[PDB]
Amino acid sequence: GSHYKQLIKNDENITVNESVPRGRILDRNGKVLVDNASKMSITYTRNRKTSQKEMLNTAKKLTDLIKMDTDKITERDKKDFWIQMYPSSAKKLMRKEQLMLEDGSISQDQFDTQLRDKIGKKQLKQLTKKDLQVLAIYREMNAGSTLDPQTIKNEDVSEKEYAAVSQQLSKLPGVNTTMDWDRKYPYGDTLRGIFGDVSTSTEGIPKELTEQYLSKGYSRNDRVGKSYLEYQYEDVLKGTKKQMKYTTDKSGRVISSEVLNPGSRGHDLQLTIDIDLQKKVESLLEKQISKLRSQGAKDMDNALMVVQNPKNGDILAIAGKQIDKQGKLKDYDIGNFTAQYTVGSSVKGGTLLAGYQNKAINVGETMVDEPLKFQGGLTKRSYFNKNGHVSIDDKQALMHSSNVYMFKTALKLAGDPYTSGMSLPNNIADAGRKLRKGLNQVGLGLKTGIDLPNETPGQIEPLTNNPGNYLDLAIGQYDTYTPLQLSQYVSTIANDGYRIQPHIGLSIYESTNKDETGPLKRKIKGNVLNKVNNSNDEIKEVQEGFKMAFNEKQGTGYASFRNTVVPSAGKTGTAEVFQDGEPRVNSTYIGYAPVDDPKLSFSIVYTNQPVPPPWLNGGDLGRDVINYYFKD
Ligand SMILES: *[B@@]1([O])O[C]([C]C([O])=O)[C][C][C]1[N]C(=O)[C]C1=[C][C]=[C]S1
Repeated sequence: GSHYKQLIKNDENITVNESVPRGRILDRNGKVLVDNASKMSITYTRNRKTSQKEMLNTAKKLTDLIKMDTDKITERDKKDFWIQMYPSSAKKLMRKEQLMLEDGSISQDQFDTQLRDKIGKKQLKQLTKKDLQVLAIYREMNAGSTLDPQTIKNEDVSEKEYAAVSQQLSKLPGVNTTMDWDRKYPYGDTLRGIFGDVSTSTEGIPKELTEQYLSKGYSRNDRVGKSYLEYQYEDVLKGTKKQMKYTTDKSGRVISSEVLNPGSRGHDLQLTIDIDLQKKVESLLEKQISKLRSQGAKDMDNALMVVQNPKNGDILAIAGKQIDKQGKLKDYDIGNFTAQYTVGSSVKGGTLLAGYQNKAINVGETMVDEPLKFQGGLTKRSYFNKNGHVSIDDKQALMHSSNVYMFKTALKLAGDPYTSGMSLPNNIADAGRKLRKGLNQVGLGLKTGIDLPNETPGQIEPLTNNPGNYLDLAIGQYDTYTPLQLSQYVSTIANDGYRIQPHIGLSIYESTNKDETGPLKRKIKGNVLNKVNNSNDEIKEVQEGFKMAFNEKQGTGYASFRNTVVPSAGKTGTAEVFQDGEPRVNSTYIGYAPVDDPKLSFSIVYTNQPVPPPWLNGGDLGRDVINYYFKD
């Protein structure tokens, strides 16, 4: 499978480079996710004046060494072929016409057309099974001449056939055999969008990526990582090419051979993914989509989940689906970090941390949740309390998913505490920057740092004199976020305030031998990006409100998470959106388990569900993943 790629001249002095096999990709338990697999091809090269009877002779020899698919053979192909495969039938068919041809009263053109008009009946069935074999090869030998090689067979080329033909090339003029490698995916479709692609050799480095690869010393012939993991880890996964140096003279006779580099296969790359958890998450996700649809959510068009270990940033599973109006799924795993959404009230843990650290509120502070009234009659209120007046804690605000507690926190942060009928503060630029700065510290609004390309930080619009948008930022209805940000954020809460870089790469192996990992070269770490600027009592208050959300009867997540096999904690969000002018919501869930020493965290995003008066319980997906992961 080793193509050349380079032949570098100098002092009558040639240097040739031979390609090497690409590293494998393994899950966290060593299971092979991305392998190499050999592909063989039989090719033909058509010369200046290589006759038709010669191509028929080479092809007949090939039928002894290979077996062919007899599709592709058009009826034109068979009719022509039939002419040689018995001339004195064709001659018996055109007694009269051959005499006119010789008289010069018809042309060869007219004669040919009329002959191929003259059979299809019982005497085209004269083609024996081996005839169709020779013709299946003949038809590919004529495809468009000049020394451009046409392929005779690509799929299903066996090793018996490759060998029999390779050792016969001196008797098979124009014929050739090639050995090439392609990526093999033992687990099928799972995670193919995250793995990415390598260029198809006929491609070489794609134009979009050219120059960037040439600036590293590669060639336009080289096969390279095109996207996502293959691209991200391209230079650990690529081998070191075998490089020979030759010194010739006069006419070219080599007098000294040099082995600059023997060559080595690429390093194996081990991921944080647990492929069995990944398959289980994917299966629960499809069951949850289908269950949500049968409950009315037939416009829901995305469903995404990230699963991490919050202590080290490891991405244990990452899955997404796009859903059409009939509930057919398309794989959309990369949407967890390339797509951004309005996530709603699940951000409110971050809002409180931002309030504490600017001393806008104190841990444990109570405020009255009630409809707020502003100048001119504009109102704002909490969903759970549209008409009443309730005194609540910061952690009860999280349990209930209070809007008004966060509005009041935002107004205190803007140096303008709520009073009934007030006009909203005119300039909130400095408050907005402080609120975004607080949210940024848990992962809401910056790139999380995932070791994959094309991560977005979400949509971040100006905060100057739009106090309405500013209050909306405090409840999750302004800036947009990715599911991976939600997961980084809940992980920060779960691990006592350390914001960690998510990573799907876990380690790199110094791989030398075929199908053997080798010794460990390098660990891929989730670096601590920052600790939140908050005291331990502030972090624990948010933890406690998250636990009450999942475990108290009034918590928005009680119905889904109160009976998880280990105690779980988290936060829900429901945000109003619109599709073709119809009211919808996004539903979002973050959480972690066990409460006491969390080893699992997740986020879930569904888009364009119906607006609840009927509350769907899409968090059951998180319940189910928790119950599976802590089964034993
Ligand atoms: B918030 O995003 O989410 C809360 C409910 C939850 O945690 O799932 C309610 C208040 C906030 N959402 C809204 O104010 C807008 C709503 C859309 C559908 C019901 S409320």
